[PDB]
Amino acid sequence: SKPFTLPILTLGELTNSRFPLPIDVLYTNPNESAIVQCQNGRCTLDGELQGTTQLLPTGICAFRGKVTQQVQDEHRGTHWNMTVTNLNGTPFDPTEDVPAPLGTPDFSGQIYGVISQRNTLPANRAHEAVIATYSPKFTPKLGNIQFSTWETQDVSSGQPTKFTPVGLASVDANSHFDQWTLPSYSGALTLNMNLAPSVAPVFPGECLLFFRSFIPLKGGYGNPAIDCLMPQEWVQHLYQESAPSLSDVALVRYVNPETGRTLFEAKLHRNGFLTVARNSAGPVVAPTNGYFRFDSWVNQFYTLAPM
Amino acid sequence: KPFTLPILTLGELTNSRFPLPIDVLYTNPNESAIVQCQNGRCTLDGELQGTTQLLPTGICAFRGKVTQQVQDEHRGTHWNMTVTNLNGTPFDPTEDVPAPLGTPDFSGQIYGVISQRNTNTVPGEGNLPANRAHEAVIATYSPKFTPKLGNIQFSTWETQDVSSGQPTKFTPVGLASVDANSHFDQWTLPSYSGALTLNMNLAPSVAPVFPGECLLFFRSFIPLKGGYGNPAIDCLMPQEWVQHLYQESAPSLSDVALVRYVNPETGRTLFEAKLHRNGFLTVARNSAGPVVAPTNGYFRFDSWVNQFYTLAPM
Ligand SMILES: C[C@@H]1O[C@@H](O[C@H]2[C@H](O[C@H]3[C@H](O)[C@@H](O)[C@@H](O)O[C@@H]3CO)O[C@H](CO)[C@H](O)[C@@H]2O)[C@@H](O)[C@H](O)[C@@H]1O
Repeated sequence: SKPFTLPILTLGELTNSRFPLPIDVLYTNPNESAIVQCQNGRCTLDGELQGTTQLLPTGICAFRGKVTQQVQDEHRGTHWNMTVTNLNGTPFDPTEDVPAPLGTPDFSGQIYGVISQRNTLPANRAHEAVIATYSPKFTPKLGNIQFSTWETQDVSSGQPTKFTPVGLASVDANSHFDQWTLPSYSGALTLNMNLAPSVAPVFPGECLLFFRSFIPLKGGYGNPAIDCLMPQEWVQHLYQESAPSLSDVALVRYVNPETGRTLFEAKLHRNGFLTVARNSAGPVVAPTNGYFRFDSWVNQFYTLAPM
Repeated sequence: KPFTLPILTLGELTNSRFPLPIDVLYTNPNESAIVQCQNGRCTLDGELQGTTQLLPTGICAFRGKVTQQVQDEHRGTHWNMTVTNLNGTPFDPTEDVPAPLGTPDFSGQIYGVISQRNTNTVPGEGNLPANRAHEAVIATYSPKFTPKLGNIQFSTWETQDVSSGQPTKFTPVGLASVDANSHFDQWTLPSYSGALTLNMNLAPSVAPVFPGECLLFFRSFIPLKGGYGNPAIDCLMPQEWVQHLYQESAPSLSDVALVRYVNPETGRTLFEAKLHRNGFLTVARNSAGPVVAPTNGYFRFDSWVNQFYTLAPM
């Protein structure tokens, strides 16, 4: 049986699997009221990608496709309908057993980025753009979405189009940012399908442990963050290794390699998420050289040393 | 410890010199420039070189602080920003690196977004900081591009809404232009400490040694803000190879690893290549252009070979 391993990467060598951001801090929030069911950064410990998760760091919250036409919308700006393909350019098959094209954003909000086009030497253009994932026009599972520009005219129809995500447009009330609210991938009155399962601690005194990144803002007030269950490099590692899971729960230790000492231990669950025994919210303050190391397979009854 | 490569198709790889997916494998035997890029540089036993670092988000990115608006003759509004290491710690110019890790390694007008999140918070706004972001261009050929000195200059279309003394991030997106006046040349290094200074601590140049061999690149097409063109960025190894080699640190048993590009469906070898100790590929090919290969293809380590080994022609 191929031994289970995690990569040896400090926090400063990890990136977020739900938005293209470095990992800033480890983070807990025991009093979280929302169901945690993100769809990017989802991978079982034996290497099965789930939800909308794919391997490319450049694919996370990215889109590829073609503008069909300018469209009208209640949102501020100029609006454009875009058909979307798979990120590799092949047509998206809405009957595939996935919630949405892989890489599709997995949260409610106004995602800010840049739309660029290279015509079929070719002419080019790029503009700032916003994709409102809560919008009735956000229907990636049907093969098309809508973005808005401040630019009023220079977006070409029928030309290859890329969305590069950068951050959020706003986190004010009207912008509906909620990292745990899933988009309706096929539109408002339709049920999402093929979702990666929700995650939660089962043991008393335990809470989820997140890899947190702070996400840029185009304007307004706020310090928004995106929490992922595992960094993108862990997704990539687990997929490569495909090591069989010998129980439902791996014990892992966060180690200081300089001193060799364990800072804390955590449960790494089969479906691909961490829990710790902690009763507070906020960052985990840990030396920069720290990283998780697999210790042993345990079970759901194992009692974690309190953080 | 046995040497290995990850098992990743082209469609599962990203560029180590700009945040782009890999589009095609590519050769250009008649290239006249010295190939000495500084990102995507890693020896086969896992030593990062040049300005190479591990984060896909760090490639051609900057972290720092805007000091002030400044004057420049070129069109737009110009701003000076000090730069730190990507992790926020101060950049130490005496470090044995060409420039802060992640610094762009080519001449051009790099287009992206500058964003700011103020240090000070506002009581009337729930003790939250103010934010702004705008499109920006960094001319890496400019005398004001001095990342090794700890500061660079960027231009914006926005004329006023960039704040002094506030934490600033540059997220790269593509190039502003590739017209003659924009000086795009992927093999021309920036002058990291400014005009007329010698770059130091560089990853070495790479080149084939055997007759009939040429470099093999992982090619990505880079977006443009405007104008005509189809610019590409060629890297020696994808970022995932850098990350893998770094992790594994398998000792190199010769100067050259023989690798085979394989079709896993048929099990057949599509072609073979030399993977050199310093971290680059050569093939036996006498043409320039894309390598047309099945989508399911990837490189597999075969064996360490010696100075006399001859590659089968592609
Ligand atoms: C706090 C300031 O944000 C920007 O001010 C611009 C302003 O931003 C608003 C957003 O558009 C809106 O979604 C919400 O977040 O309120 C923000 C203001 O609090 O937008 C107007 C246009 O309507 C102007 O563009 C303002 O410049 C930023 O530009 C400022 O530097 C401040 O950080």
